[PDB]
Amino acid sequence: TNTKGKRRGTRYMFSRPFRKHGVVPLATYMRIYKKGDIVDIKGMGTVQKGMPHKCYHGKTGRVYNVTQHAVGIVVNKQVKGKILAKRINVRIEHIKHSKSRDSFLKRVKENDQKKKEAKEKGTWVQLKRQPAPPREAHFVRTNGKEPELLEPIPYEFMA
Amino acid sequence: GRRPARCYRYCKNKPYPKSRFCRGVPDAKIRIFDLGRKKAKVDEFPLCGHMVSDEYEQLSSEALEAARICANKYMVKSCGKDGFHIRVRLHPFHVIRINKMLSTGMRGAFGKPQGTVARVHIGQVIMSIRTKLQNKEHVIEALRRAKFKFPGRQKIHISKKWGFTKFNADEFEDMVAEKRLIPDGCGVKYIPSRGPLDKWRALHS
Amino acid sequence: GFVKVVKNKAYFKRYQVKFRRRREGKTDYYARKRLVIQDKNKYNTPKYRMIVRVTNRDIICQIAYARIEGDMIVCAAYAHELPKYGVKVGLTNYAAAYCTGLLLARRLLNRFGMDKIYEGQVEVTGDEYNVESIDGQPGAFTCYLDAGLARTTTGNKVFGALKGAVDGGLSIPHSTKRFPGYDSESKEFNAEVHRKHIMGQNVADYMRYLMEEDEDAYKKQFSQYIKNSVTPDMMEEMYKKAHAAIRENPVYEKKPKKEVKKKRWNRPKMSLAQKKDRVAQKKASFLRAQERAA
Amino acid sequence: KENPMRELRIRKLCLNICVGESGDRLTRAAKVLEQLTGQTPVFSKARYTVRSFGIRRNEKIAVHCTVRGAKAEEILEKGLKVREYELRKNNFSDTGNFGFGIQEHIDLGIKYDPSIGIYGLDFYVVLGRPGFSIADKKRRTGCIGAKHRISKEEAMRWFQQKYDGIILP
RNA sequence: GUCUACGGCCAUACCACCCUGAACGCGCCCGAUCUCGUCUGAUCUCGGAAGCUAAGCAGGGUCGGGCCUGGUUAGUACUUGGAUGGGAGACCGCCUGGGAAUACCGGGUGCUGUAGGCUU
RNA sequence: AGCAGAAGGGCAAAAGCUCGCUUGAUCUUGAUUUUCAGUACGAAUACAGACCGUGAAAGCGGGGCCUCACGAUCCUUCUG
RNA sequence: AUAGACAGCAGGACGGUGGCCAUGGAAGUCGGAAUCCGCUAAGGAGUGUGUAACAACUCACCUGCCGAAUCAACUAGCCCU
RNA sequence: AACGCAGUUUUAUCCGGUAAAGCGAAUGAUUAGAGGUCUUGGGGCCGAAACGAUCUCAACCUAUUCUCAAACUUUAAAUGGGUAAGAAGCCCGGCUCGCUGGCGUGGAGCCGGGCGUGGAAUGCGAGUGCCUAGUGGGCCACUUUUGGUAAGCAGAACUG
Ligand SMILES: C/C(=C\[C@H](C)C(=O)C[C@H](O)CC1CC(=O)NC(=O)C1)[C@@H]1OC(=O)/C=C/CC/C=C\C=C\[C@@H]1C
Ligand SMILES: [K+]
Ligand SMILES: [K+]
Ligand SMILES: [K+]
Ligand SMILES: [K+]
Ligand SMILES: [K+]
Ligand SMILES: [K+]
Ligand SMILES: [Mg+2]
Ligand SMILES: [Mg+2]
Ligand SMILES: [Mg+2]
Ligand SMILES: [Mg+2]
Ligand SMILES: [Mg+2]
Ligand SMILES: [Mg+2]
Ligand SMILES: [Mg+2]
Ligand SMILES: [Mg+2]
Ligand SMILES: [Mg+2]
Ligand SMILES: [Mg+2]
Ligand SMILES: [Mg+2]
Ligand SMILES: [Mg+2]
Ligand SMILES: [Mg+2]
Ligand SMILES: [Mg+2]
Ligand SMILES: [Mg+2]
Ligand SMILES: [Mg+2]
Ligand SMILES: [Mg+2]
Ligand SMILES: [Mg+2]
Ligand SMILES: [Mg+2]
Ligand SMILES: [Mg+2]
Ligand SMILES: [Mg+2]
Ligand SMILES: [Mg+2]
Ligand SMILES: [Mg+2]
Ligand SMILES: [Mg+2]
Ligand SMILES: [Mg+2]
Ligand SMILES: [Mg+2]
Repeated sequence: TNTKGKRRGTRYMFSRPFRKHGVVPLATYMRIYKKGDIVDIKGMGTVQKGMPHKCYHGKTGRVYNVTQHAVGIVVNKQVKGKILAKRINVRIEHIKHSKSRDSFLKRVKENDQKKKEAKEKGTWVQLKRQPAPPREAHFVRTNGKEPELLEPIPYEFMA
Repeated sequence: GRRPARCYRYCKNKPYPKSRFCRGVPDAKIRIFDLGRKKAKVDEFPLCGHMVSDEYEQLSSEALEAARICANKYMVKSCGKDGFHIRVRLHPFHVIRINKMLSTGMRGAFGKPQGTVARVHIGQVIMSIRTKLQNKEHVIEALRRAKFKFPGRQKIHISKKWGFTKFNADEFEDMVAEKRLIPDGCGVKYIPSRGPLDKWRALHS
Repeated sequence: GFVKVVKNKAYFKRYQVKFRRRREGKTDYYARKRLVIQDKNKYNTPKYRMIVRVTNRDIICQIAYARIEGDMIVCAAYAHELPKYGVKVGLTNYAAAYCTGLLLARRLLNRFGMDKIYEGQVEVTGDEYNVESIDGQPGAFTCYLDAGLARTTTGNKVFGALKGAVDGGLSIPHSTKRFPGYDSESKEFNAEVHRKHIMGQNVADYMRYLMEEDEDAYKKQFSQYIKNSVTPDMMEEMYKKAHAAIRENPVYEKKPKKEVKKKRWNRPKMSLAQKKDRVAQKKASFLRAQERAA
Repeated sequence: KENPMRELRIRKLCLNICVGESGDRLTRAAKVLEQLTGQTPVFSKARYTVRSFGIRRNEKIAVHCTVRGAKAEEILEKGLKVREYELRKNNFSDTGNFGFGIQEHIDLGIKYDPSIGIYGLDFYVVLGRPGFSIADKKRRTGCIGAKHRISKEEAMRWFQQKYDGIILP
């Protein structure tokens, strides 16, 4: 039976990367977090206050509260056979913006913008993404050069 | 005494080296890993013969010692007491354990150190002999005898490298003439065409 | 050959350099973090700080706020701008610090149209003053002093610039404890002593002190003051006129930009082909050198 | 010819009296060092506890002071006069400094006092060139360039030039 | 072309040794009356402007170390899923997909934001 | 190196050392995390309201750099 | 290996020299290192038997008869121990 | 004439330190030879009255070299974990605040209007409450995996 220690097994998890120790770069604190945005939780061992528990490291949540140094995040946590929406407070050193949400939010603007130009021009711009279709037909020019003949090589005992 | 080697033939446990967590390990049977003329210059012993393991098993320190003695003894008979150089390329670092059962049961069964073995991979070289080309037949025959001290299948392979270096024999002489291989005792030093030009100056001075 | 080379290849492999401005010894990131970082529940509200940097021959006063791409300067005042307002010499004295602090305060409030609304202390007493906001008017500009790597002992010139901005009308939290009038013995602050330092009287007493005993050292210590025909007697009124000039027209007039043809003063980076050729030349000369010698 | 900023000078002179015990001797030793320089010295404690030397940890066993400027120059002259303006070649460190010892302090033109006693002291001279303070300033702290560094030979020559001293092998 | 102040990223920026540096700056530098602090005006604080780029700093150099990046290593090692595959076993091969890391060999050696300055 | 201790993580104008001042180891209501049944205890995180310390100030601090160092009902005892 | 192999049937297997050290004995043949040269078809610083040392036999090497393939090592299938 | 969902992929993005690898990279372990040789010791010799000269062996340093790590690591997979893929969205105008504030600043809330190409694939109708029995000795197989010489042995992970 293992211990119930709050930081058991986080030897490598909360360690700093190689040659990345020391002062926390200040753009970390300059980020702006507002209610409703999506943040990636990643505990950093340099700051021991406002640590997320190890079960929330590598998880993504939604900010619901903002305080002087920390944010309240709603994170989905699977508890045996149920998923709970856990409300955790973590200092902003241990979070960062989820680029996935940022990329999607950009596409919504682009879709909405592209729709306005589709009305003033007739043309139908494709908005929905499509899975990689089967490759269409094409020709392959030999350009005079005959394809190189490949043969399996004899076995060589390299020890 | 020792259990039969069949009880520790397979790499069944994680590596368990002699460390601060594993105290009281008896010293391995094999202590001398290099024998013959270790000092012979790189160019004196170009021919190299290797005994290569064909199984993923454990070789005991006693087994390594017996083969070393067996190969050494024959090479002295066939080439001379200084006509070669033998290096054992396996060091027994894996500690095997024994749960001493002296007339309780399996309670607290974690054993005590018994000896050391060398976990060998398929294709890992077990021992190497470098000598003159005229003594190739003896090096195969000497390594053939040492094969009978080990469990499992072993293969004898005459290396195309020069001696105990990592450079091909057919091009070793050319690289030495072009100063890309400076003889450094037993082996050679590779001269990269980089680094301060002063080093190039000395070499060509 | 006895000592293990500490500066060996593994030493450099594992070496983590500090931040560039820490390596340069310019910024204290421990204090920087506490200075420029805003509370997250204030979002994009800027946190303005007053940068005061006393140099060998100049005083730099700036108002800045932090952004990810870098700090933004909204107002900068320099001590070398004081000759326009009257002060020709002593540009790095406590009196010049007060003027540079006053100049930055008026220059900023003038850019924000707050100068007419907030005047500060027009007449200097050296006492404790704090500008308070007026109801129905925009609130007083609030910034925090950034002393950088300076030691904040009493009488530090960064507090001189702080006094100038405070009297200029900028709301900066502070206490009189670090002004020159503060007495560490009685734990009492003397406003009159502060005013003498602000008006440059300690420099005035110094110049009088030299002229009495050693005229030769007086010329050595104040040669440029003698050149600018400024005397201990006229020092106070010189700064009184300077404060009037600053409060009158604090606007900065950028130096007329004059185009000049591009000129290169430093060597550019050598090309790889040149570097390869240089090594090839060196080797060829080396072989000939042995050829002629042998 | 030579840059005026490459001139060697006395950065400081460090005077140390290691009495080896706390009590009457250290207090009197401080008075010797105080009246030799005019500066109140400071007491150095023992980092270890050595039974052989009879010293315990955190026990004041030595008295030392640092002197600079003209006062350090003139005290140095008294020291070399006692040493007859001659030093062994090995007295010079590889960092361009050198030092010597004085067996009796009254050899330095100091009147002996029965209620004080006679004392020996250690003299260390730290040389330097203008600009060495960049390694000591808080802001924009910099490390001196290789050429500025004073080599052992240039410390020995400076001693021969200034005090026309003698270097013994 | 470049500096100063404040920076963001935090070595492509570090480290060693060297060469060069107009202008302005940054410096070193001179001094201790005042402020302030020291065993020591060295540091720190303050008041300056005789000298110097010697140093710092800046640019450049070096078959330089490091770092960054690419190749090779190598479809190798390892691996998802599959078989009434082989083998006494140890282990191995194949099918289905994924796919590294040294040594070794090339290339690079800070970018940039705000404000102010300098370069007929 | 050190940071009381086991170890692991973290830390260099500091979290180490030395010095100065202090009592944020104080008063109070909730929320949350950890074990989890998602109960309790313990411990912890982020706030809020008082009253304070420190610093020029930003700010930091309601115990120890973080991960352990502890205890229901009934009863007794003390305080308002 | 048709410029004659392999097998078989027969001859030579020499001089320096009993090469050096060592050993009581060591003359190719107890041991350790050197393992070279006129002489041809070849003969060695010897593959073995043998002697206290010799001697002697014998082997590689080469020739006569012969007239088409043959020799050595290794490897892995089934089978066998 | 669809409300929504998923033991699944795709797209985007984040997480990780196992496999492997590495040790001429840190920590720990470990074989050999080579070159330096300042100092440090020994052997030994000249000198021998004194240093002194000189050689060797070690130690020590430098560049190489053999072999390793569950409780080492610069690197670093495969499989895997989280989140997002819109109408609770977007866009425009206005208002409230005792919070915040140089600034109708920042933030939040509220009100009105406008806009459907329902903004990846595939499949499926979902949501929600009450009462509730039995069970709470398990065992086996692939692959991973601990102790043990091993066990039709003891103990885990995953799916069946
Ligand atoms: C252990 C005891 C105090 C505990 C804090 C406590 O609360 C005990 C509790 O009341 C026990 C009850 C609780 C329960 O709900 N009902 C039961 O009736 C018993 C006492 O410790 C001693 O002072 C002496 C200790 C020495 C040993 C001898 C006697 C213990 C006396 C003290 C009763
Ligand atoms: K466990
Ligand atoms: K445990
Ligand atoms: K310079
Ligand atoms: K406060
Ligand atoms: K290692
Ligand atoms: K039950
Ligand atoms: Mg704490
Ligand atoms: Mg096991
Ligand atoms: Mg075998
Ligand atoms: Mg500070
Ligand atoms: Mg005393
Ligand atoms: Mg000075
Ligand atoms: Mg120069
Ligand atoms: Mg390089
Ligand atoms: Mg690469
Ligand atoms: Mg610790
Ligand atoms: Mg501090
Ligand atoms: Mg507990
Ligand atoms: Mg509070
Ligand atoms: Mg605390
Ligand atoms: Mg067969
Ligand atoms: Mg059979
Ligand atoms: Mg792990
Ligand atoms: Mg491994
Ligand atoms: Mg690796
Ligand atoms: Mg039920
Ligand atoms: Mg039930
Ligand atoms: Mg039961
Ligand atoms: Mg059970
Ligand atoms: Mg069973
Ligand atoms: Mg079982
Ligand atoms: Mg059972």
